[PDB]
Amino acid sequence: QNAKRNQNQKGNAKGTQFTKQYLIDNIDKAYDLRKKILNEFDKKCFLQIW
Amino acid sequence: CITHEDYLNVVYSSSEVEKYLQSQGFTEHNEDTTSNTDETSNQNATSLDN
Repeated sequence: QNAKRNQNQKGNAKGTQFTKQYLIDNIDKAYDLRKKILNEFDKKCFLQIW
Repeated sequence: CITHEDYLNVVYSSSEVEKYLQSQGFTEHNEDTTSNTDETSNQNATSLDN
């Protein structure tokens, strides 16, 4: 006797992570996110004298 | 008008929050065909001498 097989096959996978961290000292770095863009207009667009 | 709004629920006793979503898809297929062939023969030379 003869015998032939044909195992066709496929997979799939879709991982996802959403890890958030909360170190303490990030708010220290986040104190001036808008300050250095707001005084940029003082540096380049407004008369910095009385 | 800066976003240093950390006046309530300061959880920076580190508090690492994780997530781990995971999906998976999987199909499969088979085709298993056999085929036997077989034949026999004998002979039956018997005797009795009453």
